Amino acid sequence: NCNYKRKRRERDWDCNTKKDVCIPDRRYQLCMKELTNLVDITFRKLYLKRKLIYDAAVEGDLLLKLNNYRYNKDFCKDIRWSLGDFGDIIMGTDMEGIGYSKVVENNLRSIFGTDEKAQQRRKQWWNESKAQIWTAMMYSVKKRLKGNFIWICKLNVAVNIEPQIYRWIREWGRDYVSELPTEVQKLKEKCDGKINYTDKKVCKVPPCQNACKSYDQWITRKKNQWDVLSNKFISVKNAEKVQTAGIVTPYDILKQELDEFNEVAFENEINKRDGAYIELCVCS
Amino acid sequence: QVQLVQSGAEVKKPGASVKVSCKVSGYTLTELSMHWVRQAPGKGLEWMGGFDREDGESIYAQKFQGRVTLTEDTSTDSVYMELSNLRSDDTAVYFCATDFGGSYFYAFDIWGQGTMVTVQSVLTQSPSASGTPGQRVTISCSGSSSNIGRNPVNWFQHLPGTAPQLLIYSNDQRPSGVPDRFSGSKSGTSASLAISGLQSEDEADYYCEAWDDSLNGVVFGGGTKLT
Repeated sequence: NCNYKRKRRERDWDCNTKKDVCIPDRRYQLCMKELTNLVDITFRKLYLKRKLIYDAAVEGDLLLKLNNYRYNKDFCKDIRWSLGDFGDIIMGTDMEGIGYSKVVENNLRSIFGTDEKAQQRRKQWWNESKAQIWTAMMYSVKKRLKGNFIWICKLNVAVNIEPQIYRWIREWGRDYVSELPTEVQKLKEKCDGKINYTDKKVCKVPPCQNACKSYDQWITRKKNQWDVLSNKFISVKNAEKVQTAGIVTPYDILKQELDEFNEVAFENEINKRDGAYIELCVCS
Repeated sequence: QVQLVQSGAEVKKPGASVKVSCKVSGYTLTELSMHWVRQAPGKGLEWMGGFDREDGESIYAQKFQGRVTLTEDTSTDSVYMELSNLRSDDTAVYFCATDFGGSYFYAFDIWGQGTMVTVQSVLTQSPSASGTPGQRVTISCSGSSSNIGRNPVNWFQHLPGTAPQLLIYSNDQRPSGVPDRFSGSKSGTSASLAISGLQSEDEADYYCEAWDDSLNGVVFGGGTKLT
């Protein structure tokens, strides 16, 4: 799949492959071409690093294309989310660990080891290499324009280690606030206005009643996705023993990442009791 | 706008030393790698060394490790490369070039104008090619699996008199200014450049470049000239 990237939200979060977690489409598409075809200090330090750079440079390239060559925050976050997954793969915390990823894990184990002391060497190797992998993902974005280049994306913000489930809630919440206005804008067009003099269009108008079943189907996947992701967060936070600086509930992660995040409305939105939804899709 | 300006032509006596400058203009030197390559009048392009900034610890070619020393001066925003024990066959034109965004990549982007100094290869290309306006031509590059097999390939359009320019990188991708008629491909142990619709601006010698895992250095091909 190191060819091109499916359009944003062409495919939603996959909560079925592994039942305990939802996986975003970007994680599947993560380019691991060279990292699989690998079949002695130089075994890891020089060779494995080059292989990971060749993959990171591609990911950083197709992600720039995914974002229509826009050099904005939406692009930097795709870099941040993907660079982390590269790390969880190296550090043995890849939550998916399915299919082609199983080959990469076996490749890394035949390099570092298999015991507890191997994760440390791998976690250490990621720390002393994560910076260089970020410069690789920024390759295409930096080659493209020799001049006029700016460090829009920042390094330490991307190489800050954080449990994988955290960074996926960040990506999810960013997808939710982008999708909600759309599913509402569609609802507004077909349901605004009053039908006769005081009744709502959804009571009788099929066109409006249909846009509601589309939103009803969408918001239900969001509620369910939030349920799984927040439960998987509680399982990890309880098992890690690290304080991760001010995050207790998964709602804190959205407050940090989202601007003007009103979790009161968020709870209302995903539970179909918000204001706009009642005015448009609830008759009585 | 990012320029590289080198020092004037120098003439030395066999056995002496020579120091060439290379100044950046339009971007902080502190981020670039600043490699160097030379080309004798009769021979082709050869890579000497460079400063791998991501790791420090500059690297050099094989039978050059005892003659080249790269220095730097952040105040003057320039790089210096010194050659000692100058032999008669070291007469050539010396270039400084960088990838500008590469960590372990060598798809050079910004080249200097060269410096005239007066005192085979792992990759194998076809000795020469020839074509007529409007046809497809295919220059091929062939090497072992330790240089082209497991690493990306680049292509260069060098017009003698001027400095080479990046034509293709990562075996498939073309820069902005490169025409759409150019295109690259790689498979197994051989890459190939393709010019769909040979026009008049093909008056150049074409080289392929890749990274050799066994040599730990940048290697160039023999060369190929179209007409």
